[PDB]
Amino acid sequence: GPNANPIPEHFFAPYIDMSLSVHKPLVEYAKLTGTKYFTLAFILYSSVYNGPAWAGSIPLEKFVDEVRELREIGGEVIIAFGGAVGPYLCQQASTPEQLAEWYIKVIDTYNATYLDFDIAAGIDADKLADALLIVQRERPWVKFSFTLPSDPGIGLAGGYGIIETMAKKGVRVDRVNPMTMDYYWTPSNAENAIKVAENVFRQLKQIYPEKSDEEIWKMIGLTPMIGVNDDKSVFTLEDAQQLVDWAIQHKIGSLAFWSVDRDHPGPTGEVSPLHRGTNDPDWAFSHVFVKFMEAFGYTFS
Ligand SMILES: CC(=O)N[C@@H]1[C@@H](O)[C@H](O[C@@H]2O[C@H](CO)[C@@H](O[C@@H]3O[C@H](CO)[C@@H](O[C@@H]4O[C@H](CO)[C@@H](O[C@@H]5O[C@H](CO)[C@@H](O)[C@H](O)[C@H]5NC(C)=O)[C@H](O)[C@H]4NC(C)=O)[C@H](O)[C@H]3NC(C)=O)[C@H](O)[C@H]2NC(C)=O)[C@@H](CO)O[C@H]1O
Ligand SMILES: [Mg+2]
Repeated sequence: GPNANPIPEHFFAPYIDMSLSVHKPLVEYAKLTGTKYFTLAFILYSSVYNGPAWAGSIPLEKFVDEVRELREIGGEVIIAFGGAVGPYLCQQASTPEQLAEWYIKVIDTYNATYLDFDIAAGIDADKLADALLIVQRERPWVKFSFTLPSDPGIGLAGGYGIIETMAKKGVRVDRVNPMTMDYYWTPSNAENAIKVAENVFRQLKQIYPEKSDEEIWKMIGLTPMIGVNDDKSVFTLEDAQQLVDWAIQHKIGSLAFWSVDRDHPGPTGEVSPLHRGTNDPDWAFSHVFVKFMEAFGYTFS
């Protein structure tokens, strides 16, 4: 389209924490990582602006030019709300109407075609669904992704109720993206990410029993935390390769990871937003995950 670009059927759009001082232009990340699709994190409620802002404090419009430049090389973005630290727009908004207004302001500022609701805290799912009914009516070209905590013994946790609510209310659910990380009782590896995927498959089949197996896998994305996780387990480069091969075999919809600015070597086992606490060279995980898109037609020089 004039500005917005197509996202591939099978895509890799890793998270960038837009608020970090190390932040590079998106086009530069595209060159370094090999992917021209990113999930931009995170929009939160700012008291100062009484509305949406990066990290809940940085002007919403700050990155408009960067997105325009990425679109010049055929790239595209998913805008993410929420994450580990609040306050979320959906928590602060008093009505679904106010919430929808905020979401629509973000869509219109970025000409967004895909939003990601990264819900890792207690919320009022009914209010969210009511807001999203307004958003999809007013902006019917915008896809919705739900990124949620997960565990290999259960699949989605309370996040499952969010998807159940969406389905019942008639809110589009284009992507369900479990965060295959930080289990604390068992390590963040490929085997456990695959167990999460299988559990989420069963969960989505229970909500949408009319969907074919292929339709369910297409709805699923997986998002690990690269290298050292907060719980000290390590999602290794070997894990990355195993997960990518599994994801290709199952023709799932998407992969992402936390995070682009962490794809650098760092002191062993240290948790940082600026490196991954392993010795793999710069951009090593990015290059492995890009193979997921390459299997299905993607090329970028
Ligand atoms: C099933 C279940 O219930 N499982 C839970 C499990 O959820 C719990 O662990 C938590 O898991 C969630 C995912 O479910 C983790 O959140 C993920 O993972 C990312 C890595 O931890 C997380 O990255 C952090 O994001 C912060 C913002 O939200 C970043 O804050 C930044 O801090 C900087 C200063 O240090 C500052 O300069 C920046 O401005 C600031 N950025 C913003 C936007 O405010 C932070 O840097 C970053 N951390 C790192 C190391 O990079 C993401 O938010 C989120 N990922 C995605 C894709 O959304 C969460 O972190 C886990 N918490 C813990 C404590 O492990 C688990 C533990 O409670 O219990 C299980 O049972
Ligand atoms: Mg929100």
